[PDB]
Amino acid sequence: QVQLVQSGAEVKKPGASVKVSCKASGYTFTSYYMHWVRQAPGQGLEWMGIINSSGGSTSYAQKFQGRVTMTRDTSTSTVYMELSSLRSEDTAVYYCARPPRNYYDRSGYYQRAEYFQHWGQGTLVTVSSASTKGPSVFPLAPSGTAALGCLVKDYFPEPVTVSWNSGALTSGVHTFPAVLQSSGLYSLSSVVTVPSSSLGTQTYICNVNHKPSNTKVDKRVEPKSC
Amino acid sequence: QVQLVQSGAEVKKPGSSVKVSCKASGGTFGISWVRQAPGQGLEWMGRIIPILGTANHAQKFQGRVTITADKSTGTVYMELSSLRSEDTAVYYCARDGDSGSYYETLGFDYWGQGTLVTVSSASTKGPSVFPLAPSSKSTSGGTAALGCLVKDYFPEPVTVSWNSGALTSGVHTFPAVLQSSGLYSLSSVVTVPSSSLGTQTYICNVNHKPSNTKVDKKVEPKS
Amino acid sequence: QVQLVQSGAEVKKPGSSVKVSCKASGGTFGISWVRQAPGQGLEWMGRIIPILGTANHAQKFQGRVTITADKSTGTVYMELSSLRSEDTAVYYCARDGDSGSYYETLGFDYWGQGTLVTVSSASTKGPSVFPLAPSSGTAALGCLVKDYFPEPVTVSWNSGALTSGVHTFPAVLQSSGLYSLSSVVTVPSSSLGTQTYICNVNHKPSNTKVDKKVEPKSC
Amino acid sequence: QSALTQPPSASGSPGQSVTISCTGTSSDVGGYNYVSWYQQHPGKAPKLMIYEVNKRPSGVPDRFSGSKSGNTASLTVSGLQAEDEADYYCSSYAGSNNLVFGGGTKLTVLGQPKAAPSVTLFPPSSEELQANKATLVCLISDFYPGAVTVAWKADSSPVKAGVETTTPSKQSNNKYAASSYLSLTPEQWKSHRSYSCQVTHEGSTVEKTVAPTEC
Amino acid sequence: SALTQPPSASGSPGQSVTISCTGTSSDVGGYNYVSWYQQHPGKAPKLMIYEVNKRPSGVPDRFSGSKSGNTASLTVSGLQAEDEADYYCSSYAGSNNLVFGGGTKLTVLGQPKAAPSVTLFPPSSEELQANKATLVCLISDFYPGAVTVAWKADSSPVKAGVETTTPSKQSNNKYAASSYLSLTPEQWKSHRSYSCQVTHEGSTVEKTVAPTE
Amino acid sequence: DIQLTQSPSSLSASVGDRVTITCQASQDISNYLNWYQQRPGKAPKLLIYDASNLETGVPSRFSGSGSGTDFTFTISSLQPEDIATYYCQQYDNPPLTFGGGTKLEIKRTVAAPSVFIFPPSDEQLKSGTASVVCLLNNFYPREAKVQWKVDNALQSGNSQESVTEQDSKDSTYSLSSTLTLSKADYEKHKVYACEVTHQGLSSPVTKSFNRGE
Repeated sequence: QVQLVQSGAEVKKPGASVKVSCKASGYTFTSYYMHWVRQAPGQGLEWMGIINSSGGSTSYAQKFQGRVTMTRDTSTSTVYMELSSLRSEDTAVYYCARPPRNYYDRSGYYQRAEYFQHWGQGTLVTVSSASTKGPSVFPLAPSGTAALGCLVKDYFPEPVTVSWNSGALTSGVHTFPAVLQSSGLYSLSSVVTVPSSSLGTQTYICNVNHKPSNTKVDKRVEPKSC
Repeated sequence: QVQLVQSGAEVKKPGSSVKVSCKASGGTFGISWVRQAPGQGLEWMGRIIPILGTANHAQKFQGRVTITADKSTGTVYMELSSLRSEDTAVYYCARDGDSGSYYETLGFDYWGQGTLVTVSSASTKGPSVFPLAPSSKSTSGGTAALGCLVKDYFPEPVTVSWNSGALTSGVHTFPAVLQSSGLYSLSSVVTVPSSSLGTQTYICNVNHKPSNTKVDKKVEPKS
Repeated sequence: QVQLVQSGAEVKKPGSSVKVSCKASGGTFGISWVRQAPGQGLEWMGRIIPILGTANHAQKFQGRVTITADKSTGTVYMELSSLRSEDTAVYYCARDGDSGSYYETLGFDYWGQGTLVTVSSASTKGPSVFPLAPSSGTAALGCLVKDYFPEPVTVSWNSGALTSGVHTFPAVLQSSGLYSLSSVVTVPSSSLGTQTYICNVNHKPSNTKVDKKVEPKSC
Repeated sequence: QSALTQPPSASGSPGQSVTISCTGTSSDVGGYNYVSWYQQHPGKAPKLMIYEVNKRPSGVPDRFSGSKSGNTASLTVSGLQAEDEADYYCSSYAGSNNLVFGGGTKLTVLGQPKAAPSVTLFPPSSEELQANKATLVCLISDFYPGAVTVAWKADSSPVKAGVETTTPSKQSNNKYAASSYLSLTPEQWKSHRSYSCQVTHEGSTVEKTVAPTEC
Repeated sequence: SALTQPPSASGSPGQSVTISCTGTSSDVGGYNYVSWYQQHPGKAPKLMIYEVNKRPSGVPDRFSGSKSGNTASLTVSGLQAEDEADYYCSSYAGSNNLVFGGGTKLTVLGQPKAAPSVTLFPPSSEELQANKATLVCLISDFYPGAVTVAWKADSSPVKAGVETTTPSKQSNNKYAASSYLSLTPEQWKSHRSYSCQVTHEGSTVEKTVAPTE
Repeated sequence: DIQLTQSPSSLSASVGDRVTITCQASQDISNYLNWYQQRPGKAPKLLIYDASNLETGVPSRFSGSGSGTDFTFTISSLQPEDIATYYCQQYDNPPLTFGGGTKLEIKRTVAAPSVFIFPPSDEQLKSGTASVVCLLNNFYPREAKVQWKVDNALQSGNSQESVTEQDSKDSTYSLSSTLTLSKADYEKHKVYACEVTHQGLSSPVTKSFNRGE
């Protein structure tokens, strides 16, 4: 199994620099090129550059030339990408990607094969003045099949990871997109519909994880008995 | 154009065998090998004249040294078998006379660079590279100091370059430190104009051959 | 009227010897020297009491520092030999007590201006001066002192007759190892046609003196 | 041994009092009572503030008060003002023919009005163009804090080659100043519509443009 | 072993140093294949004298070899700072046997003391993110090669977690040493400032460093 | 820089429909084109490489063709799990570029939402703010009107809505209306109602609750 795990989402003040990590496992690291791809919220994909995991040779796009730097560590099988002089446009998700190995033609022509088979999970870089804040988790209690939920209020920045029963519940889970409140903080809700019969039989725990604030909150949703 | 280029930075477990090569460039009558233990003195090992076919050994290395040469490639090999902790040393080539003059002066004109052969039981480790960032303390003189810390590696040696070798002015790579843990650590500093701190990127390249570890590291001022 | 006037802006090759003078004005018991490397901190060098004849050195400068004084001229000299790149610094005089009170307070009351001694192999390179003209109510005129070595260079306006609104920016050490700076002055636009504005650049290491007239460009 | 440890960064707020420490040993600061405190503004000569364990010389405000305790001297600045933002060094008697200075403490006054950078862009001179050289000059003054980023644009597009930007330095008025020079050829200068110097500071940006003149 | 070469000869500029290399009749006394090599620390040996008295192409005339009975002797006449290196002698001990000497560390005396240039680097953010911290204190361009390093926590000495290298000669004939203080992020962020103090020939140089939050 | 234009930019098709997207290049790249299927929240997934080759693990219903400047990407029968944004990418000449994207949606039968209400938690009331939540689960189409009535008085400028992406199974939507009030203002009134009007609803559905029950 091939696996690319990237570093946690970060928030940085405008003009600073971000470093995103991408750790490869499940293949010999030093045998493939690593490419970086940025995607602004709502926009499309935008290419950043290529780095050679063996020697460290690097080729950046003209758009990022002078502001992006790609680093490599063979011992830990990781790739770093640093973007400096951030602006509001740089708020985006950053992916690493591995293409297959470049081959030689029958004639001896170097044929590049730059299609991306394996991607990372993505690292959100929020470019913002705003101070980081930890979330508050609150239970949405239910009164055939009933629906319960968890409210993740007043957190910054994006995103939060919400699972149910440590991942043991995926059927009928709806984690709503975040909403930017008037206070400049985010808020999100995650609901799940379960049969009423299981309201007393199975316990329902929601796990909220906000990595930028190092906050992990488990919350058991129990019906309020009036 | 009479230089001798010595290959290898090999690490070998006790009891194994190591083979070191010397490439001769220009005219070379005979090539001799001389070993030097770290901190200790020089000791002679053997001599070969490829044009004649004779080879010599010191008495202490009887049965352990094999000196060969391939004329097609123009190279000379020296193999030491049954290695122990006593053999951990630097191995040099030496020229004995020019391509003519079948005489041997027993003075070795041109020497190759070091070839360190570390013989140890202990497992190789590989380095951890960290950037040593400049401050107003180091930068305000018009010249700032950047650095790289190569921590907790074994064994020697590690090669540290800057910008893939494109920066040599003001580079000072300090000698390693043998920690209590039996692992090595070193630092490499560079003096660069402060004005270029924002324009030019400064990457340090660390290469540990025994572990096949190559690490780039960007040194930037901490905001 | 108890000011200390320090001479010199000397440049010396490694291994040579430099001699810096301090002229004492008013009463001065003893004069000490303190050096400061660019960006770094202060360090003490030595002290002399001309009325007594004694001199001191720090242990690190044993055999390298010679502090002398001539009473006829009222000046005090300090000579540092065997210079290296570590010595490149600014050298200050310091008063240690008034003309009376043979006590030493070890607090230095009045300090002279900077004396920069740059120790380097590299040959001096003398400046190129260019006028920076203002384009379109208060305008900025300037002089660009490009590609000179070493520091310092002195930029004045109208032979020193213009000090109001003068800002001489710090030098830049380029990739080429040469210095460059700019000196700007803020002046009312109304005076652009009435008064002439000359900038005077003086680089003592190269004995270079350049006047330059800054006016707005024509057709 | 016999050195002095002065903590590099002390900061305070207006009206408050800051205590700067200067720690020695028994042989230098602990044993004898010859301690001095000097204040130095960047670019200026040091000035004496305290000349003994505790003695203010003629012309030093009463706000600055020296003291000593064991092996540690301490300078206390009362009624902090913006003028007090400087480097403070301590000196002590280390023995006959030995005087020791400290590392220095960069005192930062906390009341900070952030100020936009004042930018002035100068095109190359006729004399320089007649010497087959060109230099754009971008001068930045009166900004706070001392953290700006300079970018050069050729009509729209960034230029990263031939740029030399100085490190920000503190002015007399407690604000910061920097310069940035772009060395170009007359060809590059006269082959573009306009050049621009952009200064980014605390999220804000200031752009100055310049174009060639012919007739 | 096998030869007696006095480990530690010394001299002064302009003066002459004679380094001896004593053997027996069967190695040094009998035959005229004697060689003197000069080796600067960290570099490969260079041939200075071969066949007793022969200077190879490019060796200054200052180095003059000689022999007397069972003792060869290398004489340096025009002593300069650059001559500060290790000098080995080699000789023919018989067919298929070449014997080297113990080496002589030639010290030139005249030189002016050089104060140590010290630079102190705090831990990196990357290192702190790995639950470790290391202060780096680099000392360069001092003479002689004898310094003592001390670490202070705000005022107080720290004797644990210090690793200081032995001073080694640089290319410019001066000495350099490094000293690493391994600490935990807790200890690093819990103190006002750390300091590296370098004592050299009675003088002292202190460098301090504080965290940035 | 090779520009790629994607047609269309958005589209809606029924289950089992045949779908066709076009990617036009500003220059000629023989077949150095790839197609990616980026699902909401997830990373891009490579489906077609070299403009005609199916990636290992992709269903047979996907295909690609084209050359020169014109390429096409085809779906035989549109399955509900195919809803994503599809991008085209070139690698004939640096730098690599991507298409604008093609947001593909499903045309589904009209479904009515399940409406639930959640009063503010006893824990949140400790903090001063109160949040009342209204959930509209599994409906279509995307349009839906949600009104907050506090004591039958319409609240405005106090609610925020969040709508999920189209479900990969049943191709429905879900909506969350959060009404945030102060504890003082929350305790001022008694009856909190959420009124949902949707196309699939004959009459507006109201889910209410009385404070403190």
